[PDB]
Amino acid sequence: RQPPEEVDVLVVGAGFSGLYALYRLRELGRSVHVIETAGDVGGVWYWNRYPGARDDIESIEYCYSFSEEVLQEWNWTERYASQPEILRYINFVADKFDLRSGITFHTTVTAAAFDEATNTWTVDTNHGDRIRARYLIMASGQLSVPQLPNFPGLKDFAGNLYHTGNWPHEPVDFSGQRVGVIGTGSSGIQVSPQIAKQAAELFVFQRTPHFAVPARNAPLDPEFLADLKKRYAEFREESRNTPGGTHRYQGPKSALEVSDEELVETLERYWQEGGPDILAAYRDILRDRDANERVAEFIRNKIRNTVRDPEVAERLVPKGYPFGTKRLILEIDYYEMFNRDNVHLVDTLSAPIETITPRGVRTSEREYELDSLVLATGFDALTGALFKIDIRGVGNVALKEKWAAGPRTYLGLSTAGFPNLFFIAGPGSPSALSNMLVSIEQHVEWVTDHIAYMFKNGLTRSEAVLEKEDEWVEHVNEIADETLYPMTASWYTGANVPGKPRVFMLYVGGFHRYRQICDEVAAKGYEGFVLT
Ligand SMILES: Cc1cc2nc3c(=O)[nH]c(=O)nc-3n(C[C@H](O)[C@H](O)[C@H](O)COP(=O)(O)OP(=O)(O)OC[C@H]3O[C@@H](n4cnc5c(N)ncnc54)[C@H](O)[C@@H]3O)c2cc1C
Ligand SMILES: NC(=O)c1ccc[n+]([C@@H]2O[C@H](COP(=O)([O-])OP(=O)(O)OC[C@H]3O[C@@H](n4cnc5c(N)ncnc54)[C@H](OP(=O)(O)O)[C@@H]3O)[C@@H](O)[C@H]2O)c1
Repeated sequence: RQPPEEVDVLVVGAGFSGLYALYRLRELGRSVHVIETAGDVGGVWYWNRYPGARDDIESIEYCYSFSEEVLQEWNWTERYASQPEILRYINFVADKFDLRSGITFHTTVTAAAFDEATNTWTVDTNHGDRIRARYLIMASGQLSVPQLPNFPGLKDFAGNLYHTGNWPHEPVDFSGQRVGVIGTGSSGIQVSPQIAKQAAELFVFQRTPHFAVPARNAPLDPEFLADLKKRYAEFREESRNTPGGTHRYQGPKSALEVSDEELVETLERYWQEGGPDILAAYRDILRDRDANERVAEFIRNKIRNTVRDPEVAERLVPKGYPFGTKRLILEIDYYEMFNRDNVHLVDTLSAPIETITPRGVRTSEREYELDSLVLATGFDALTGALFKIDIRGVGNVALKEKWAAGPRTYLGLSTAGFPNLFFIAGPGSPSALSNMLVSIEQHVEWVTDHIAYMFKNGLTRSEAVLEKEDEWVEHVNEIADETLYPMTASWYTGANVPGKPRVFMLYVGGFHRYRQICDEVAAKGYEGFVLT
C-alpha cells in the first residue's frame, strides 16, 4: 500500500497514539497518513506478545474515551487486561473507524528533514518512499526500541534467544528446557512465572531487585461494567482531573505524621486490595526520603515473608533506591515462584555476568547451561525511537545532537529549531508518569487542535521559542529535583543505555496540572510558539 507523495500531516507509529491522531485529523478534515514498521496496528501491544504480558492499570482506565460508541460497546473481562485482549480492543477500534486505509505497514521512517523554503518535512523510508508533509507527528512510542544488555557473547549462544519486546507471533514452547531470563522489571516479572510452568529448570538473573506488589487480578463483574457504562464519560473526566490519570486515592496525610501502627494498618489494606494505589497512600512518599523509607520497609518485609528460604528471600529485597522511583511493578505469583524446586534466583550483583557462552551464561562464580535465553532487558526509552531516525531541523541541526545531553523541549510537544514537529507523550511531558491513554489522548487532541488552528488561520509554520524551551527544561528539572525520582538509575533517567545522559526526562507535576498549562498556552494563541 503506497503512501501519498504529499499530505497535510504525516504520523509515525500505529500504536494507540498514531491511531487516534489519524482518526482525529480525518475528523478535522485534514489529509493524514501513517507509517508503521510493524505488520499491523497496536504498537506495544503488537510487539510485546510474551506470555503473561498484561496492563498494570485497570482495564476500565486503560482505554480510549474519545468515542462513546466504543465505551458502550466494548466489554473488558478482567481487572487487568492481557495483551491479547488489548490487541483485540485495538483491532476493534481500527476496524470501526476504517483506520488501515490511512496506514502503510512494514515500513520504517529513516530520515526526515525540514525545508525552510516551503515550511515542510520531507520524510524518507526504508522502502525508498519520499513523502512531503506540512506537519510531522512522532507517535513512535516511549518503550518501543528494545535494549539488549551489554554483555559479550550473545551471538555465540547456541540455543534460542528472545527479547520480550520482539516476541515471536506463534507460541514458544519451553517444555523440558533449561531457560534463563535476564531482567526483573515488569517484563521479567510477568514472563518468568509463565516460563516456570514449562521449563525443566528456570534461572532468573536479577541485577537490582525491583519493588513489585500483588496485582490481585480478578474477573470483572458484568453488572459492575454495565453500571459504569451509564456514567463512563463522567468517570473518565474524573480520571483526567488527577495527577496520575486514574481513580487512585490521593492520600492526604504525610507518611511521617502517622504512627507505626496506623502506617501498617493502612498499607496492609492496600496490599490486600492489590494494584498500584499504594504509591499515593501518603502525599510525601516520592518527596521525602524518610517518608519513602517507611513504606519501603513495609514492602520489603512482605517480600521476605513470601519466600520460605530466607537467603533467597533476602536476595529479592530491593535496596539502594527509594520506593516508587523505578516504576512500580504488579506481580502475579512471581515471588511465590521462587518457592518451587525448579526455579533459581541468580543474584548478579553478588556474581556479575562476565559473558554469554555457547552453552549459556557465565557469572563470576559459575557457568549456567541453558537451552533458551529470554532477555527482559527493557528499552532504549523515550528518545530511542526518535534517535533511530535522521531528523534534521533548521540549519541542518540533527535532533540526536541537539538532545545529546538530554531531551530539550517546550511542553514536551516540540523543540526549538524543528518547526512543525510534534512528539506524543514523550520527554518533557507527563508521559509514563500517568495512565498513558490519558497522556496520549491529551497530546493528540492538543496537537491536532493546534494544527487545525494553523490551517484555519492560514498559517504554515509553528515553532517553539528557544527561550521558553530553555525555561521549560529548567522547570522540568527543578520540579523533578524536589522529588526522589532523580535519585535512581532507571529508564526514566536513561541510566539503562550505556553512555546515555543520566537526566530525569519526565514532567512530575501531574497530568491535571500539565493539562492546565497546556490549555492556558493554546488559549493565549499558543504562547511560547511563534506562528507564521
Ligand atoms: C509491555 C508494555 C506494557 C505496558 N503497559 C502499560 C500499562 O499497563 N499502562 C500504561 O499506562 N502504559 C503501559 N505501557 C506504556 C505504553 O508505552 C503506552 O501505554 C502506549 O501503549 C504507547 O503508545 P504509543 O502509540 O505512544 O507508542 P507504541 O505503542 O510504542 O507505538 C509506537 C509504534 O511506532 C512504531 N515506530 C517507531 N519508530 C518507527 C519508525 N521509524 N518507522 C515506522 N514506525 C515506527 C513502532 O513499531 C510502534 O508500533 C506499557 C508498555 C510496554 C512496553
Ligand atoms: N504493564 C505492565 O505490567 C508492563 C509490562 C512490561 C513493561 N511495562 C512497561 O515497560 C517498562 C519497561 O519494563 P521492562 O521490564 O521491559 O524494562 P526495565 O524496567 O527497563 O527492566 C530491565 C531489566 O533488565 C535488567 N537489565 C538491563 N540491562 C542489564 C544488564 N546489562 N545486565 C543485567 N541486567 C540488565 C535491569 O536490571 P537493573 O534494574 O539492575 O538495571 C532490569 O531488571 C516498564 O517499566 C513499564 O513502563 C509494563
